[PDB]
Amino acid sequence: TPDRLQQASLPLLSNTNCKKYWGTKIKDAMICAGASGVSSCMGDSGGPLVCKKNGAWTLVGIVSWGSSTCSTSTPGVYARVTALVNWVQQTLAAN
Amino acid sequence: CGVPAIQPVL
Amino acid sequence: IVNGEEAVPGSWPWQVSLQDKTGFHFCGGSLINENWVVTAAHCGVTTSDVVVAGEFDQGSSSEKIQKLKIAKVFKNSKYNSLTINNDITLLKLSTAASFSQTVSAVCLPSASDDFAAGTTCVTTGWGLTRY
Ligand SMILES: *[B-](O)(O)[C@H](Cc1cccc2ccccc12)NC(C)=O
Repeated sequence: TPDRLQQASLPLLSNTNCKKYWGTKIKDAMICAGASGVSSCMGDSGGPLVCKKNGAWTLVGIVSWGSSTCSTSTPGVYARVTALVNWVQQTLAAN
Repeated sequence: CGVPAIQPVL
Repeated sequence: IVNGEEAVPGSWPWQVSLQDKTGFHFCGGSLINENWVVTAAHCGVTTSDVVVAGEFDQGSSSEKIQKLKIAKVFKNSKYNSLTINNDITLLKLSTAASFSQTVSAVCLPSASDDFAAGTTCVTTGWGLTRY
């Protein structure tokens, strides 16, 4: 793995368009990005996929899974935070 | 939140 | 990240590194406040692992980083390891992070937020650059 922190811009895809690559493995709590010449890879898991919204960086996805070879032409799969934020809120409130 | 003190350069 | 570029040091202040007791980086994570880190459930974090904040160059000895201990691991009960669905785990720090210019929180979206296909976003990390 690299010593210094890396970054990469990449486009979000629709789950329909993403299913063309992954078929039924693409679930509702997942969001795809990439297939643009860059790819998240082993060691990146758990990290952020952030999008700027109204001037602030917001957590849209969590690095989750993808191509076993980290192919830069296949979409990477991230946990869709929008589908999990209510659980995050409940957990923080109770603990 | 979401506004770094050191701006990212993309 | 394959085909990425080196970040401006300190420009992604919420990015943390999950390292085992051996000092080996195995996953990334994001600070959502001074006491909680969000990461992936498949990372398999235990309380013996450490959260490292404020780090840029993992090979450097002169960075003022914060090595934070983990009090608890909250694996989303809906996580399905067979399908990798609902892949999220929250980490409660036993020692709160000290926010500074290089350590701060990322925002969480509202459950109804819309992020359109074609939108360019950013992903960061210390994963493999070549596979
Ligand atoms: B993780 O544990 O570092 C890993 C990340 C991963 C692996 C291979 C391809 C990827 C593409 C896109 C996003 C993440 C990727 N996860 C797993 C399940 O090994």
